[PDB]
Amino acid sequence: MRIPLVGKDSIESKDIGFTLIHEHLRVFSEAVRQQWPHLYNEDEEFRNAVNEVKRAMQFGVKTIVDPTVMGLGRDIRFMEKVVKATGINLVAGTGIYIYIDLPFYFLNRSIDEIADLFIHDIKEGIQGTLNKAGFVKIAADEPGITKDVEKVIRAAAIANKETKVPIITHSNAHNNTGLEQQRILTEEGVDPGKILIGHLGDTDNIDYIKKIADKGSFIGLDRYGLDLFLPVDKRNETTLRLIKDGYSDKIMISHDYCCTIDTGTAKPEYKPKLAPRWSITLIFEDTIPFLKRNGVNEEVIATIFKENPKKFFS
Amino acid sequence: MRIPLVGKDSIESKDIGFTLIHEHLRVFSEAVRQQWPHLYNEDEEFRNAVNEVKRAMQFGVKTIVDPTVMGLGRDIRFMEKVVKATGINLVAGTGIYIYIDLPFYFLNRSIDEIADLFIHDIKEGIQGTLNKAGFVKIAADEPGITKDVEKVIRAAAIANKETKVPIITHSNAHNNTGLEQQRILTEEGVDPGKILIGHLGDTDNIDYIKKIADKGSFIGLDRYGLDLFLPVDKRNETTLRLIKDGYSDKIMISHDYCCTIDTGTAKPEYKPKLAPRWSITLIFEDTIPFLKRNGVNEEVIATIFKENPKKFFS
Ligand SMILES: [Co+2]
Ligand SMILES: [Co+2]
Ligand SMILES: [Fe+2]
Ligand SMILES: [Fe+2]
Repeated sequence: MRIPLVGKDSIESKDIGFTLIHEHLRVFSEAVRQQWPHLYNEDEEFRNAVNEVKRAMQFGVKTIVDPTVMGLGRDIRFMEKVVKATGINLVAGTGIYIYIDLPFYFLNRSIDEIADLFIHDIKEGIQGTLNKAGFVKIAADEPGITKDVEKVIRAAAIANKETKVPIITHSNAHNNTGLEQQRILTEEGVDPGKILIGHLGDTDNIDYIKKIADKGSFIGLDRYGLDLFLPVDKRNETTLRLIKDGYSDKIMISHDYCCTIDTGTAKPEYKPKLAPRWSITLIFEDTIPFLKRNGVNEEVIATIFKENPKKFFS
Repeated sequence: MRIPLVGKDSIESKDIGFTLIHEHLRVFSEAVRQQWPHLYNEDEEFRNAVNEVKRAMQFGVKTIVDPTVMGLGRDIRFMEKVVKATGINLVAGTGIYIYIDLPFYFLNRSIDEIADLFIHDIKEGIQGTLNKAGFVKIAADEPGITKDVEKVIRAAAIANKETKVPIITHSNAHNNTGLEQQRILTEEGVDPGKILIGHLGDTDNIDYIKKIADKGSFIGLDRYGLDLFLPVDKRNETTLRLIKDGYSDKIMISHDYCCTIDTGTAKPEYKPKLAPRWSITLIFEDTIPFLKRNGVNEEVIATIFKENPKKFFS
């Protein structure tokens, strides 16, 4: 068809339905898990992922896009297990998630070689399977657009131009990285509308957010529940304001929820302080009803959660 | 019952025999291999490692110490297959190899949590097996002693003090990282004689090398064949000079040869320029004959390749 799914036949973008554009079934550091497997519990990770996905589906979520890629512990077989246990439509991606430097493997390797990896996942399959990547994921954060970060961005541009899969980004809302990602990508020939600039919901600086959307890309209001970056109420007020200003055409909403994540920052003790209501269904419980009670009609909701993901992937 | 061996009963340090203190059966980026297995060929890797190890054994090598750890693709089960096929004494280690930052797992984790990983590997076993780590490996390079690099150094100190295993380091011979490693370690109570400061052979700066050796630590003239760092002839001249000045009892010699390595810098085309004679037996073809033809008697050879590793591991 058009959009590849984990453990399923590919579907036309018109079949994507209600979508969570940015959620993680499981995140871990590849090298740590490989070296110290005693730190991880696959049974628990699987239960958590399945339980979260099931609840998401009980609210009418049809499709989840999971931008777990190199550096976040992408595991296609785990994803496949989750799909088999839930029946969710799952879009897996390819890409590289780094903030500073690429792994030593890439020393003296070209941007083209990097893009070749993305294209391989897109055209042939991920990690030895026939499950194909439906988008490319790239990142930048506090360190900004380092040289390796830039190489990855340009490789993503090459992959998009070859295969037409969209590009999802991770960015830091406070240091211009999102705008810079969009700039490099569009200069490399990437259609602005094939890019989702991520984590813009971490700021209430609406002029910045509008600037990215106005240049043609989707804007990721995609960390609902992560109060340590920005509280739910402030995200809500920002979201509502953008909608009132007519930006529904570019808005994408999600939680960036990790059903399991191995970082020290996570960990139960900090959750009450850092992300008390963080989960894969918070927007159904809080955000969406908030918007409706403030005059946002169902047609806008559908644009955000059905139409935008549809355009993104077509 | 003193030095743990992969796939073998432990041996008394005095039985270690002729030792290559720093060689790699295989090196790769964990994240890259997990994400793009199509880039690797385990058959080739296995055959290369076996062929190299048994040629080293024909030259009388009894023990190989392999400091492949997290970040370099440590794989205890691959190491076991190689031991089974060769009968070599192989010492595996634990540790973390980074130049800048730790994997995201370590965000908000203490130096003690890191040290616990090392101790686990030393006391319990590596990657779910009963093969135990016989030393700790740490690293620093161009970027210098970063905050995360220093945490790993301090974690290694804790591991050594708890378990008594020695510490092998990776350094950049031109920026003082080696001296710093020694400083921090010793300041944390590590016996300087339980430290090997690596890659000092990369420079002909005899004074720097001597200062480290004078402070009580072993010095790694350990990249023989890697011309891109320093040609064989200049290495030999430094080595001979050092021995001439009475540093035999601090010198350790190796190739840091990677029977297979995935980095772009490696790779066929660049070999004839970067490392034409690089292999696990270059010192038997070149270095050792050069030393012996220049006044180095068999006692000094035995000291570097048998006594020093013995002391290091006891
Ligand atoms: Co992100
Ligand atoms: Co090294
Ligand atoms: Fe994410
Ligand atoms: Fe090495």
